[PDB]
Amino acid sequence: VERTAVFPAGRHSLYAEHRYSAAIRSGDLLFVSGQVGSREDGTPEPDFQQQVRLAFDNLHATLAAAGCTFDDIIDVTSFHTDPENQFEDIMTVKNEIFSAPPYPNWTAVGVTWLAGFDFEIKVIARIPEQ
Amino acid sequence: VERTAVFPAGRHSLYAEHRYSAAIRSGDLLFVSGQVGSREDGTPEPDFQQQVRLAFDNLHATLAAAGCTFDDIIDVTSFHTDPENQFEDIMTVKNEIFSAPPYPNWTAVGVTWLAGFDFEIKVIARIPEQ
Amino acid sequence: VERTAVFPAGRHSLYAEHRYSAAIRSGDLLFVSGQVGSREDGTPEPDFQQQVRLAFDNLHATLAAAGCTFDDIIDVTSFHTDPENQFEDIMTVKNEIFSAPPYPNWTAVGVTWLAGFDFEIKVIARIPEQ
Ligand SMILES: [Hg+2]
Ligand SMILES: [Hg+2]
Ligand SMILES: [Hg+2]
Repeated sequence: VERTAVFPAGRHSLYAEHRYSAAIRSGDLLFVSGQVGSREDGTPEPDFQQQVRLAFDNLHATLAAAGCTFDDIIDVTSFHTDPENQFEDIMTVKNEIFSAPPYPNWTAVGVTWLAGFDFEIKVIARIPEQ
Repeated sequence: VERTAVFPAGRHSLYAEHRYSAAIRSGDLLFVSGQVGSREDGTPEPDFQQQVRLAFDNLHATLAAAGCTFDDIIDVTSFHTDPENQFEDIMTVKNEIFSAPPYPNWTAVGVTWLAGFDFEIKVIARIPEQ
Repeated sequence: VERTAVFPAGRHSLYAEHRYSAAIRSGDLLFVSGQVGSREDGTPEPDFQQQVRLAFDNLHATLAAAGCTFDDIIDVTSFHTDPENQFEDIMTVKNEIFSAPPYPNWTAVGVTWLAGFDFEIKVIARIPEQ
């Protein structure tokens, strides 16, 4: 009755292949699936920093589909396959995207697997119901 | 003033043993504790695919206690102790439960421990306040 | 338009150093960044049980900044670097803080990294908009 799926514009088949929605808009909240730096075919961008950038691009595209932007993000959780050797690269990209306060909150955790990817960002955004 | 606990019908003592609620209903949202394929005594179902199925059964039972069903799930996060050798089994079960779109969103992550279990699913569901 | 950051009273520079907010108040919900047992300089409390206690103290301080307390927590997720040898210590502290029902829900997961810490707690609290 409210379960409305949101998908990035264009063609991205991982959502079709694995059968899950890119995001779910429910009332005044948008719950986004973890985003990864994947190409149109579902494979990861080889270079790490590039994968992180692409992940953010895919995130933005998914947010756009709901009329959202990074400014509407109210909760952030990131997963890392090897956070130790990846944080400098991640911060470079994060400080480029989140340039000025109020900064988003954040929970970064080290995981053992991300379906072939090395970075993933799970986000929740507010969607005012007007 | 709003912190109302929700428990699956019947007797399941892991919540009593570890002292935590199966789910929390707050306003128009239901935050469910991660569900696992555990028997009444708190031990895991030995066979993997069976554990995943039981986990979903336990999830459904917890949702039912709040008047919810899988259709009310607005966010899904799953943890895996060895995602590589478990995804085919997991998809078999997921495609049986989530048979048709709109599919739920999803974030699957590889973890190192799940208190003896090999699969866990953390969910958030919408509970319209009428 | 709603993205309002919340910070624990006093001086804690990890939020400044890593550029992220301690919590985000959005409508009737407060999304708190994972809390860890860190000193004012950002380093962890050496003793485990002490780190867990400090983590809870830092959590309470962040909640206070929004006018919240542990009673307003509606969702709990904890990460552990070595859950096997840490659960007895964690429960000692949890049973001291969450002494009586309704207990909070809970999702505990084993992770590989937490930026030098061994325990982290990500929480969501309800903030009635009156
Ligand atoms: Hg929005
Ligand atoms: Hg419901
Ligand atoms: Hg509050």
